[PDB]
Amino acid sequence: SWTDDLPLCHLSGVGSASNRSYSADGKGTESHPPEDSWLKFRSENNCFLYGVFNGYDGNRVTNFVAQRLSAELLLGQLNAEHAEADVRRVLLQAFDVVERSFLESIDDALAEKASLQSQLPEGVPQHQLPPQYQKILERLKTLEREISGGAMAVVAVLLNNKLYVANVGTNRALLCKSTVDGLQVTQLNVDHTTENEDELFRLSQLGLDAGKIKQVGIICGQESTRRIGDYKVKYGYTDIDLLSAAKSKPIIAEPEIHGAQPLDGVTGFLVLMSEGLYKALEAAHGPGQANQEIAAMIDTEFAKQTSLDAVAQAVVDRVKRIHSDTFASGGERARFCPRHEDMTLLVRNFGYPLG
Repeated sequence: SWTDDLPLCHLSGVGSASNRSYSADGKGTESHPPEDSWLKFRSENNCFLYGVFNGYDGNRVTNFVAQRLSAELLLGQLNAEHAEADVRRVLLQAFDVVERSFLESIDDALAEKASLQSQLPEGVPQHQLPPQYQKILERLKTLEREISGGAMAVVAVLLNNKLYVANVGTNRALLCKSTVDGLQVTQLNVDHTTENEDELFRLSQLGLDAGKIKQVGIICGQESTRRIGDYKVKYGYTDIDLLSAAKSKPIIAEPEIHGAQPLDGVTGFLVLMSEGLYKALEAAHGPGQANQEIAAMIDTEFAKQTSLDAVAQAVVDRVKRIHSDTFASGGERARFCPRHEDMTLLVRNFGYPLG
């Protein structure tokens, strides 16, 4: 890739771990291929790009997004002179192009799929479909993998000490400021879910019954109400009860862009993390505990570790043992930790002391 080619940011570190399901007769785990990803890039005249992505239904979309977002932001589209309004524009455009070009990229395969299904008798067994139809089924399996996938993303750009955050979904960005009273933690973006009132509003404005969706709180295995890709919800929502009423795409790919944070004289760090990381902590420790806890865990590791990568990885490791132990013991919460998802934690340092 042309991504694999240039400047990594030395002021950031990443830690990660793959999804895991704990074995029934406990001693061993199971994992599906990981679907998280990230990026930490520094381009000319000091503008930085960081992102953490959470995919589902394969990792093709998370890679497509990482790759394309880069292409749309690090080849000159940016330069610290633009000022908020412009940078927001550029971010909004980069996300639009990523979504559109992604949908365009699977159009052919979609048509070929329709054409193959047309040749297949419907509602007939995985098996017991004359072997004559097997070559078709296979080709359909191959296309399904090509077209499948969705991804949530949280991206942050650093344009001349001003920090911008673009978010689509439920990954999170936390600004951890070291003061004199301790560490102040503020989540820069908002989780796009049924619990998000503004998202619930948007959804009702489309003709969906907010009441029922708010109650179920999850749309086809995913909580995020904003996602990139996923042909299933972008095109077949009318065919999904919970959304069947939408008069417009209920799940959108538009990013919510946040403020513009000044970083002159601030000391601390930025955290970008995937949904699997915090959902594992809260599954072990309970509702709403994650931001504070993770920031503290990171604070702690900052004193021991010798790299930002070790810092981030130590925290990820800590969260999985907490989760693993919780399941392993059996005191209530165990029922909540039968498995966990991919975890990614990127830390961008802002003068905070490192061991």
